Formats: sequence, C-alpha cells, structure tokens
Amino acid sequence: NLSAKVVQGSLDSLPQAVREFLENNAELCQPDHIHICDGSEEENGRLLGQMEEEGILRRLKKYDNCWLALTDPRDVARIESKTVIVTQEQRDTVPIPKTGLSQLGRWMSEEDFEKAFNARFPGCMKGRTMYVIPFSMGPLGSPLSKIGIELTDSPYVVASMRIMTRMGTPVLEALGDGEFVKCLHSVGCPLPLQKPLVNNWPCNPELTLIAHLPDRREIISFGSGYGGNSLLGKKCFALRMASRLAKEEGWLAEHMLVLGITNPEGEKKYLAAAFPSACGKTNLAMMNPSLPGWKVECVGDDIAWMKFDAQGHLRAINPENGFFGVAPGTSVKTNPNAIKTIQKNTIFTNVAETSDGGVYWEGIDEPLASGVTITSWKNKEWSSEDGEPCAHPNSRFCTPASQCPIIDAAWESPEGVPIEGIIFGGRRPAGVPLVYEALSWQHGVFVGAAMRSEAKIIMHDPFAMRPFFGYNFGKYLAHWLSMAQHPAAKLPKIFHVNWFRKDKEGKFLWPGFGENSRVLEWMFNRIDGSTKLTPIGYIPKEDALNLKGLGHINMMELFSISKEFWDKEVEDIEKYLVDQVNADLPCEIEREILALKQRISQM
Ligand SMILES: [Mn+2]
Ligand code: NA
Repeated sequence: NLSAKVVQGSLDSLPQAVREFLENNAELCQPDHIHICDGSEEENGRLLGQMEEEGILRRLKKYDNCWLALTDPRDVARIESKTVIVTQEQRDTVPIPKTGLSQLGRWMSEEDFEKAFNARFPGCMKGRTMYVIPFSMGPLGSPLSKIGIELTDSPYVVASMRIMTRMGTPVLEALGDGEFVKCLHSVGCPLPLQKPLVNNWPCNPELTLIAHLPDRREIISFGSGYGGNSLLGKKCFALRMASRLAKEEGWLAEHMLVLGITNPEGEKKYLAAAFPSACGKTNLAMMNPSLPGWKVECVGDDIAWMKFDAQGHLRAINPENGFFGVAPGTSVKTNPNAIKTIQKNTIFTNVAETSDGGVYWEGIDEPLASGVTITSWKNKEWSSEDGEPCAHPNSRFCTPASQCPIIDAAWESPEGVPIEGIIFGGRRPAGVPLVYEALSWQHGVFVGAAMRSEAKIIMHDPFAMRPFFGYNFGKYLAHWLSMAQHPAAKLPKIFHVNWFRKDKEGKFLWPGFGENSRVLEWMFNRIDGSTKLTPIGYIPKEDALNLKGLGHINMMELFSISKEFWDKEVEDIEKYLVDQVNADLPCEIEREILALKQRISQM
C-alpha cells in the first residue's frame, strides 16, 4: 500500500515513531509519492536538475554550482500576520495587553486551529511528492542538539534545508527511537492546479498560516514556500518552539549571531548580538575588522542556544548549518567574507541575474562589463531608470556555513562557546549613542526589553525577538532576570550599540563595517575590567575609543545624550512595556523603568 508510493528509501528503516508520523500525514495529505531524503550529494544534484527542468531554479553559470529561485511576488517573506502559536490558555503564549492587540505574539485557540487545519491540509499534496527531511538543529549526534522531521511537498525546501540544517540518513541514525519535532509543510497547491502559477512557484497566500503547537511538539505550516515560513527548523523550531522549551529546561534560545574576536595579544572572547531588521547582522558576525592585529571569526549569524555550564559560564551553540542572509547591500566593501562564502554551492532567491549568469542586487557595488545586461527578479530587462529595484529587498542567499573563510574553529563544538558579552541594538537615527554598557544585569535586561529600531517608522523589537517569542514575553523577561540567581553564574556584560546615528542632513556619523571593530575593542577591554557614567549607562570616557586611522569623527554628537530626547524615550518605553506586558511585567523591570526616569530627571 503506502510502500507502493515510496520512490526513495524504505518505510522499514525509519524509526517507528518517524514512520507513524509519515503514515498519518501521507494519509491526510494524499501525496502521489514519498521520498525519504538521504542528504546525499547525489540526491541533491538529482533534485537540482529536477528543479531546473521544472523552471523552479535556474543555473547561475558564472559560479560553481549556484542556483536562483524566483518566487511569486505574493510570497516573498516570512509573514507575521499569518503566524500563530496555539495553546490551551492565551496567557501562556502572549500577555493580555492593557489596550490594543498584543504585538508580542498571536495566539490561536486549539478549537480555532483545528478548523483552520481541516480547511487546509486534507488532500493538499495531491499530484506531488511528499519529501521526508530528517534534520538536526545543532552538531550532529550531540546530546545538546534537537532533531526534527519535516514533511514537505517542496523540493526548494529540501535543498534549502540541506544547507541550513544537518539533514539526511545520518540524522535518522542518530535519532534512533528518540523523540523529534514534527514539522508539516505544504505549499497548498494540490494538482490539478486550481489557480495560475507565477514563475513556477506554488503558494496559496489566502490560506497561508504558520502554526506552532508546543504541547504537541508540532509546527504546521501552509501556503508559503518562503524561508522563514517553510524552513521549519530555523524560526519556527530553533527560535519559537525552542525558546519555550528552554524556559522550561534552564536554557535560552535567542535571536543572536555569535562571533569570536581575538586581540593582538592572542586573547579571544566570544560575543553574542541581537539586532533587529536591517541592522548588519551578518556583517558584524563575519566582519573583516579594520584594526591591525585583531581577528573576527563567525560562529553564527542568526540564532543561538545558550545554557550555563558547570562553572556557570553561558555557553552558546549555533543550531544552524548555514546562512540565510539578506543579499541586497552585500558587497566586497561591506562584507567581503560573505561574498567569498557565496561563491559556490549556494541558492539565491529573488535576486537579479546578469547576462553572463552572475547575480546582482542593489548595493553589490560591482560595475558590469561592457555588454553585460541585467534581468531583474521579476524576469524583466532592467535598468536603473525603471524606478524599482533589480532584486527584491528581502532577497536571500542560502549558503553553507563551512564555506565562510572565517568560520570559527569552534562553530560545531558540541560543548558550545563561552559568551562573555551580549550586544543589543537597532536603527536609531537620533538620540542613541554609538555604544553604551548596562549598569547591572537587571538594567541589561531592561535595555534589551527597551529595544527600538526605525524600519518612516520606529518600532519596538525587544531582544530582537518580537516576531519570535515562543511564550509570554513577561515570563521570558522573568526567565532572563532569574539568570542572576543562578549559582555562581558568570553573567555576560551587556551593551547596546547603534551604527546608524545621523547628523541633521541624515548622514551617518559613524562609518561602520570594519570600523565597528573599534567598538568591539572597547567592549572587549571593558569585559577585562574604562568608563564615563551617564543616565543611560556607561559610555567610553574621552579618548578611550580607538580612532587611529579614521577620518574625522564627530565624537560629541555621536555620544550626545540629551535630556529631552531621553525624557521622551523613557516615556515611550514605559508606555510600551506597561501596556503590552501589563500584569506580566516583572517588578525588576518596573524598577528599572523608574530608575532611568529618576536618572534622567537629574540632568
Ligand atoms: Mn533572523
Ligand atoms: Na522578512
């Protein structure tokens, strides 16, 4: 029966629980075939060809084994309005706010999700193949890694997951009879197609819904083929579901890159940073530092799982296997290590294509050769003159982590790396200095809680987890606060940075990119035990920041803290936190809000 539809692998080699999960959903989804993925090169190569024949991907002949997917323009991004978490009680998932709808999560009742589900999945894979992706989040076979099984009817998903996770037969062997996260995904276009297909990219924007059911350990996603919505081990599992597991079992799952930096005397520290949208995350994680004798190496550019070890050090591991980076704005100048990374074995999505088979995008900063022309991400001849970008602004590259020329030697050590500093941020055109340090752990938690970033709109993105909390943010804030009562904890120092402060003409006060290494240098030396006290925390004292080799920098304006800007800031932060967090806001946070007000009132 079922075995008759299997075109690769054997039902009988799957652990029984994996087999039951597959059986239950094949019966539900009614796919024409079952493909058990093995993770092999040969399978990958096979699936690429198949994808090329069908028009899903094009070869990028300028490079070694790169491919380009173009999507339906209705499906170009993770969509938060269609993303929900499902729990018996609303409060376990989001706080009940004082006014408005919560912006800290979107809960759906189990009754509502059951109707939503039944309206979408039965028969959804008719006419297509159901692929079975065994994948590990974390180095294969570690005790501290978690495994999932994602069923999908999208080969683009398979190939992306092979890069972004460890996938294939070795994960099934490691999993044996263990537990796993059940992940079900369908693009939602059963054949025969009921609606047109744009660029050979199936999606069902109307019914798109990305659900998480933490008590069942299930992620169920329907109707988008796009990254955050389809690659379920990354945002769905490694951030949302995990942040909730972590709150239960003593650890943290966070939206942080992790880098190791070494000073000219050979001392090395690992730092973690949580930044909101469009703040240069990959750019910092794989920075080529400008300061002589300094070295930066990349552990991860997006997510980190962290847990206190036996001596109380917070150790991080990057549960991903690759980088799903925003492409526009990537160039040799801004991120030479990212460029080198994506020179081969990479999938690109919604970027532009040169006539010689290369890629292109806003900010790539690479003159075209005489006669080379550009095809945009909508498949049309393109020119600067048309008044739309040649690449979608959320376009991506999906690339093996092992290819980063500065990948850290410890990026896959199953014991993780010891975090000595955590860095929060955002895009703040006015008011917020280049760097400041927290006064205490509780104050550091409040700094993360207070994060805002200009996306002409400025929004709150606390800890850069606003779209990703797996559970009540007030409870997450308690969970972080409680780290300070962990026996012998060695708490990382907390900082906040802003690469985007502008003068009155809107020009950047700070050059950023490699020059950010000057700011990392000061944090590094602060971790080693100097400062100038201000109401918002410590900034570097006069002349402490290393400016050698830079053109002029307006230090005074860059580090300026005005009472008036900050009177409004703290009023905004208070309003936000008391309104959105309400009955769940920890008293430690309340005290930090008041204290900042008190300090600001003293200026
Ligand atoms: Mn991210
Ligand atoms: Na997005």
